[PDB]
Amino acid sequence: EIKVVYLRCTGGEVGATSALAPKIGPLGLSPKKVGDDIAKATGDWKGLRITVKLTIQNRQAQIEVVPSASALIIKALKEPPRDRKKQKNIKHSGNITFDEIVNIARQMRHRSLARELSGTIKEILGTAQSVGCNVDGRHPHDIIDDINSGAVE
RNA sequence: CGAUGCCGACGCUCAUCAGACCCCAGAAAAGGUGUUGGUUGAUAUAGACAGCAGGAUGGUGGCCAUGGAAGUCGGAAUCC
Repeated sequence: EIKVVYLRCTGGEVGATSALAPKIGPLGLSPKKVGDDIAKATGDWKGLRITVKLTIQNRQAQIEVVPSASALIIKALKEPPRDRKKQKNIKHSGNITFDEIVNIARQMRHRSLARELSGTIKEILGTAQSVGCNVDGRHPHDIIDDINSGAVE
């Protein structure tokens, strides 16, 4: 029996207080083993929370990582990760490559719930300032850059 | 209690605590869709104000965060 469930995991870091026993417990498979398998299957994220889908059968489950738009933005932003102490004001400072935004727009077009590419670049660059970074200037600069100088295929 | 017993003029006020003339014998801040005026800004045939009903969604379960907070506890943010 196919059962699709959503789990917002903390990434490669193993969380102490889990939220796996009420959802997976009555199905049968061990939630500690589920958390260990998700922490092994993430691997390269190591910092962020990802809404991973799990397709559970009668025998065992399968893990499918679904990256969000903000998840891809903070994945593209490469900072050194810190410890469990988590020092305050860890808000992101840097510069996002525009080709990375093009790649995220192509992946969101492959997921295919949007307008065509001109809309996807605008909405992902609008989520970029909600993440809190800028491509050599903020969103009103890229609004001016979109006018008569677009780079849409 | 002498004198409006003016064919007086115009408005305001209803008080289930009305009000009625310097000192002086009583009243405040805060309120009222009670009613009478004034100041300013709106929208209305590109169809307003009430009135009876339908949607109120995607990027996203946004990033710091907390045992947990997925728009509906805080603070930065607050765009397509």
